[PDB]
This record gives sequence, C-alpha cells and structure tokens, in this order.
Amino acid sequence: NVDWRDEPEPSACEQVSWFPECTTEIPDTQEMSDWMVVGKRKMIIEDETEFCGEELLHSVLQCKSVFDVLDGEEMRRARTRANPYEMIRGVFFLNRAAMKMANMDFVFDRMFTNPRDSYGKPLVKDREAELLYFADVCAGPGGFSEYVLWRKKWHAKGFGMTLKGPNDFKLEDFYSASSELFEPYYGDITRPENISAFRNFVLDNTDRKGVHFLMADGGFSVEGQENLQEILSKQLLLCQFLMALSIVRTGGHFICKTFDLFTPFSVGLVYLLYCCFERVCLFKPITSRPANSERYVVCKGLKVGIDDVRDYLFAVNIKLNQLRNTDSDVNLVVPLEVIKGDHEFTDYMIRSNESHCSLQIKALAKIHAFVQDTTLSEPRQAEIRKECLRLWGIPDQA
Repeated sequence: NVDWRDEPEPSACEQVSWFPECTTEIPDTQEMSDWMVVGKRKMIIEDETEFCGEELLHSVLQCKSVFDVLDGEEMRRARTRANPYEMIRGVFFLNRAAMKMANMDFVFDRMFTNPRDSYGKPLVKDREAELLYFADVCAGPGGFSEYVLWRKKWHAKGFGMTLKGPNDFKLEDFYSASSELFEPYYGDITRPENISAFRNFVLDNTDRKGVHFLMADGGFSVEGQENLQEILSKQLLLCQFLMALSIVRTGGHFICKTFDLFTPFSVGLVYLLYCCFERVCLFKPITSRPANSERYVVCKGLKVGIDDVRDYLFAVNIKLNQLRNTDSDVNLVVPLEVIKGDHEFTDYMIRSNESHCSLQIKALAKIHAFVQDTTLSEPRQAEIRKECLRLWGIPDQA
C-alpha cells in the first residue's frame, strides 16, 4: 500500500534543514540537578511516539520487519539496483566513510576542512603552517580521517580513539600511516578514566584549546533488530556527545553518526547539543543508504560556557555504568516538559523523525519491487556519480 514511484528525481543537490537558533541560556548545574531520571530498562520501540506519529512509526516498523524476512544476498542485489546513489558509494577512497565525509564537508560549506572565525575568515591557511586539528572516534578510526588528510595533507593533525580493539585503526592510506599526521591513542569509551585520558591527550596536543572538529560514530549495528539500535547504542551516543563537549574548541564543530531518534533520551541528548552549539541539524547524506536509519547530528560552532553540560553528561555516563546489567536504566536526560516547552525545537524534531520514516518506507517498498522485478533499473546511477564527484571536488578515479 505504498507509492514509491511518487518520489522526487534523484539529484546530487541536497537541502539542509537546521534546527532554529537556540535563544535559551546554556543550562547550569543547579538547573540540571533533577534532569536525569532513572527508571525500568525498556526496549519497546513501538510506543516511542513523543516525537513521531504513532501510526507512521508502526508503518515503518512493519515495513522493516517484512523486509528483514527477505534473504540477504537477494535483497542486497535489489538494493544495489534500486539506490540511485549506489555508484558514488565505492569510488576513489579506500574507505566508504571517507566519501561520506567528502559529501558532508561539501554540504556544510567546508566548515570541517576549512573552519572559519567569527568574521568568516579561514582559521587555517597553508602558508601560516598552522594545523587543522581533528579527532576521529569510531570502531575503525581512519575512514573519516582518510578524507580529511587527503584534503588537507600535512596541514592537518588528527587524533584517533578506537571503539573496538587497540589495533583496529585504518592506517593504510599514504597519509593516515604517518604518525605525524594521525596519532592513534593507545579501548572502552564508557570508562570515565578513558574519556579523561583521551581528553587530556588531545588538550596537551592542541595547546589546551581542543580540536577544530570531532568526527564520531555514535551507533553500532546489530543483526535482527534495526529498531532497537537506537536503544542499544544510547550510552555510546551519550559518550560521543560527552566527548564533543570535552575536546572540541570554542567555535569548533561536531559530526556524529546515529540511528533513530524516537526516544526522549536521544532527543534530550540532541536538545543539549542544541543548547551548546550555534547551529545544529539532523541530516542524512545521499551517500548513506536510503533504506536504513543512519543519519548525522551536525553541530556548528561550540559556544563558550558549556562545562556544566559536559560535567552533567559525565555524571550520567557514570550512572549508566552503575545501572549496566540490571533492570534499571537512565530513561531521560532532559525532562519532556523542557524539550516540549521549546516549540520550535520540538516541531523540528517531529518533522525530522517523520520525514525520515516517510522516506524510509518508500525506499523499502522500492527495494521490494526491485526484488520482484529484476528488470527494474535506476538508469541515472552513472550520471549521478559523475555529478557528485564534480560537485564535491573528488577525482573520477581510484
């Protein structure tokens, strides 16, 4: 009962929708002192409708479950044929995540590779021999980094922290290999002492300022429960937000991969970033698969005076470690009354969640149709690859 053919022409052109400007004051310790609420540990996605229509949520949940019955190889072939952006995904870089950063660096006015001061002037010229400093926190640190170092070469310096094991870095490209351009820190991001350690390492190597921007992956995949990833990844997402506030310099930026944002815990986390940055937006680039839940929290311009929020999240993480492996969990980090009190923030959140669900439903329907009719094709895949490379300034090579 879905019409996937009523969809706009696939394009290299992408539109960004930002949250409205926050005009409320950064919360302080006393204001947040009753904000963390502990409750029963819950994994029921179907009734997380504070920021999404119930009917729409159930529809998307329904499509995903039907779609998951499907055999993997068959569905993967169809999804390759159905995705208009399939052909950009693999090109040029050694790591697919590098093309995602390429995509998003372009979309956000090079704010990552060419950050600006308040007068709009470049902070980092090649001449000045001053470095672009960045951090990459993920299961295999190097993919996001591969793009940055390709673009800025020796004018950049990156710090890596791995989410998996000590040697799970991606130091294979000609630049990530040089410890002068990229320094892995020698693996549990949930341990407070590891957070502090990495924070100090980064502060000591950036003149106590912090990095110009942090690139993070705040979610992990699980087979057989796409719906549940938002909940399973909640502590990782908090720790990445906490890392942003710990190592990004004033006026700096933050980009974080996440999944669905239906839960008040997730939305509370976003609300906090929205309080701490000049501009925040939720964005799904064309280089991420249209049928999945992946999106990016993109934060522009860390404000002054965020230490209370940083300290607050640090306390929440400790509480999460305490509640781990018990029937209790932290269910809120900001009260609903506060989040819903900000009407413009809430309107954006609902519009973002619902738009994502509506598009995801169509993308899943399309794949199903491509499974049933293997002659269906997406003819402009090649033209779109070409236009994207040109637009984003990426060589048409390997």
